[PDB]
Amino acid sequence: GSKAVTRHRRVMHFQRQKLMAVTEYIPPKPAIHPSCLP
Amino acid sequence: FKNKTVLKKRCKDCYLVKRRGRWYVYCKTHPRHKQRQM
Amino acid sequence: AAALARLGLRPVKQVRVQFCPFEKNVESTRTFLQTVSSEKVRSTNLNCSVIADVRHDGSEPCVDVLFGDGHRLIMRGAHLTALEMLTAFASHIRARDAAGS
Amino acid sequence: KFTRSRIPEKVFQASPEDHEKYGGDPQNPHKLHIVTRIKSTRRRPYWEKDIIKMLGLEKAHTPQVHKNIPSVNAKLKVVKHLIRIKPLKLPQGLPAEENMSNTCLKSTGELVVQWHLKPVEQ
Amino acid sequence: KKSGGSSKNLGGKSSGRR
Amino acid sequence: RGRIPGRQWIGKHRRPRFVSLRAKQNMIRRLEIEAENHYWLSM
Amino acid sequence: VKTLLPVPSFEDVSIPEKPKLRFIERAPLVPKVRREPKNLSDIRGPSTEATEFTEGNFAILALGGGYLHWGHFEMMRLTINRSMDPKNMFAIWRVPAPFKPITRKSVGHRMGGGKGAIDHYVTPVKAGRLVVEMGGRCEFEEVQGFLDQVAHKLPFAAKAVSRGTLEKMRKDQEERERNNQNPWTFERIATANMLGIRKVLSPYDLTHKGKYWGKFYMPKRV
RNA sequence: CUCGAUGUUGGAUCAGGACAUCCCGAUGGUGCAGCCGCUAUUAAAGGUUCGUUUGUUCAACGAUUAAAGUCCUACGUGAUCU
RNA sequence: CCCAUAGUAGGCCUAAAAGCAGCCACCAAUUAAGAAAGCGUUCAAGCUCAACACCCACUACCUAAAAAAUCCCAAACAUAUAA
RNA sequence: UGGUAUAUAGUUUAAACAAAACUAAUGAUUAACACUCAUUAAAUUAUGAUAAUCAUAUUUACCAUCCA
Ligand code: FES
Ligand SMILES: [K+]
Ligand SMILES: [K+]
Ligand SMILES: [K+]
Ligand SMILES: [Mg+2]
Ligand SMILES: [Mg+2]
Ligand SMILES: [Mg+2]
Ligand SMILES: [Mg+2]
Ligand SMILES: [Mg+2]
Ligand SMILES: [Mg+2]
Ligand SMILES: [Mg+2]
Ligand SMILES: [Mg+2]
Ligand SMILES: [Mg+2]
Ligand SMILES: [Mg+2]
Ligand SMILES: [Mg+2]
Ligand SMILES: [Mg+2]
Ligand SMILES: [Mg+2]
Ligand SMILES: [Mg+2]
Ligand SMILES: [Mg+2]
Ligand SMILES: [Mg+2]
Ligand SMILES: [Mg+2]
Ligand SMILES: [Mg+2]
Ligand SMILES: [Zn+2]
Repeated sequence: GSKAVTRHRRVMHFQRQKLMAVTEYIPPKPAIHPSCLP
Repeated sequence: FKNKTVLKKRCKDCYLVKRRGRWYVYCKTHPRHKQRQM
Repeated sequence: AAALARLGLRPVKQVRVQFCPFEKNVESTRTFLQTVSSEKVRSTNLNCSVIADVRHDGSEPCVDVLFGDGHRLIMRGAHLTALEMLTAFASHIRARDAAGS
Repeated sequence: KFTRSRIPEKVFQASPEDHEKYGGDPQNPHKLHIVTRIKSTRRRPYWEKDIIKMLGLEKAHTPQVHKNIPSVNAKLKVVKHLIRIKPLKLPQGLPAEENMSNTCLKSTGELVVQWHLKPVEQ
Repeated sequence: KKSGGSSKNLGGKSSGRR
Repeated sequence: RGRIPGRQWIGKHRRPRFVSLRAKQNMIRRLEIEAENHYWLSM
Repeated sequence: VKTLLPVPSFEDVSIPEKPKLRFIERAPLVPKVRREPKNLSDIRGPSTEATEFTEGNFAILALGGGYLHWGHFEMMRLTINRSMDPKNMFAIWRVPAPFKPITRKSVGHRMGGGKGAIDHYVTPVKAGRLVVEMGGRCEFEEVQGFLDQVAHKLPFAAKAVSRGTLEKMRKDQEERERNNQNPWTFERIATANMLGIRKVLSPYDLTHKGKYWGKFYMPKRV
């Protein structure tokens, strides 16, 4: 097996991969683009 | 032409142009400044 | 200036710029005068005379160029940009240069 | 090392917003849970396999009723990721000896004391 | 095949005292 | 071409697995159930 | 009428007597005899030491974990000293000299036969640590160029920062967490063991909160 | 994996493939005058020698050639040979 | 993009140091231009930049590749209401 | 190709702040020499950093080198 700290980016367990995908930052999206308003 | 991953203008007469799907540096004053995106 | 100076005024016998400064449509013609009257452009050919005529008759501005070959170029700046006039002026210079030689 | 998980007590402190979302009353807590297993115990530590047995949740999708008390909730918290918890609602009160045999647990969590299998005349 | 060295730490095999 | 060294889903170099849209929806669907479990265990 | 603005003044600033970076030795003066375990946790997670500015206003900020051997120190020293203006600039080391011994076995040897002999020394670094700090009568734009050149040559992700840009970095990360529209966060799911997720997570993830993976720091993770 | 056997170097025979091009083709740069070179881009259709010593692969040497390429193919190939 | 005169080749050191090998100062003429930010000259010349004028450049200020050996490798598709 | 060592007057040779040896010149000595003695002249492979110690490439020495 591989150690917890590696030189390459270690592959994540799929459950963890799904965790990361589901918890990604979602920025606040305004209803109307601010550039389209006075 | 020398292949370069990072294109840099080497004099004031160097100009960046995108041709055939890749970026080139052309220079008429110093033809040695010619670069091709790698 | 530099762009026009690089070509030179070898085949230009005389350049005459006529405009009415009090009018509101002379900005383009006056900008043309500033470019052609530059020290660099004039230095290319010392036999070419740049003549600036200031009139208050109310007529529209005009630019008259006389080449050594005898052909003339009349550019009316009432509805022309300085860049357009300079571009046409340079083209005729190139044409009259090859003809004479 | 993988070990049992201590859940911070703050996780189980409902905010005013939660009461609006789920519709519970903090001053009138429900008496009984409806607990259903919805997730396998395979690939789970042995201590979670054991508590599912203690709660009678060996068969999935089979509702079991449990008391809403600290000791029971302590077991439910260990397997909260394997089950679905809903409050038991008694719209017509508790079943009586007369209507013991005419009850039905609906999917809404309401235990009705009459099951006529007839359309509503209303 | 290279000839290897040996460990210089002996002892240290005591069992737990319970 | 395109071989994965050794066995596909173990070891240092593995076949990359990607998270589909429905895999995300499946996880979020179960997160909502557990979030509600927390609520009913609070009273 | 192009509008001029007041130029910043550095009259209060004072340059130390030794502005240039001092020499870092390959190994400690007294060689270590006891061989140490690998202890990779010393480059894992956020840094707790040397995270704040001290004397200067500019520095190189670590964005990952890694070990600095003597070769790196020479690259940093020669590049900064050659590029800096000694009269108006001063630089100090924000990392200790190589002190952790690294063992190596003889070439071609088999597994076993005891631990290897000490070969060289390294300096462990964690993400968020200032590696070199610069100051003096200069602006960030003056030193940003050669500081970024040094940062690119380090064995870990790094970037030249200043007192202003470092504070803006931290404020942006705090704002992203506050305005995040995703109702689900790695912290909430991990600390509550939702879905039994802790069966695939490390005990360190309770404090790392998905921002660190091995020695790598993920700045866009909230 | 194979020891109720997957015969072990170099050579002969016949070669399939890669291109990170030795020669031949087409281009950019040059501290490219020209003749020769150096470096890079593109190109794998075709070609890539004969000898003395050594079992040798290599290496050295002699005489040549537009060139005497680098690799993989169970360090290709012994139910074809040596 | 446009444009560039001048106390003056500041003093010092130096065979020579003229904005630009080093050391010190870094003041002043012109509405405007650093005792000079980058090239250049044996030293000078010479070409730019920061100035003025003209005048809406009405700048992004996050980075950036690819090569192997029998023969690429499902076919395809940006449009009809989340099931 | 690969590492391991390598360098000091003109030469020869310990050691780096430069010691002796020979050759060179000068004196003392002899009738004149040689010998001897004294004195003088005379050097650290050159490049970058630590500040005089590690590197850097050279330099020549030194062993290493299909395979079954
Ligand atoms: S689309 Fe509304 S401002 Fe451009
Ligand atoms: K694998
Ligand atoms: K790096
Ligand atoms: K066998
Ligand atoms: Mg492990
Ligand atoms: Mg013990
Ligand atoms: Mg024991
Ligand atoms: Mg496989
Ligand atoms: Mg058999
Ligand atoms: Mg063939
Ligand atoms: Mg090719
Ligand atoms: Mg061929
Ligand atoms: Mg074979
Ligand atoms: Mg036979
Ligand atoms: Mg066979
Ligand atoms: Mg002056
Ligand atoms: Mg002077
Ligand atoms: Mg001077
Ligand atoms: Mg000048
Ligand atoms: Mg000079
Ligand atoms: Mg300017
Ligand atoms: Mg005598
Ligand atoms: Zn150029």
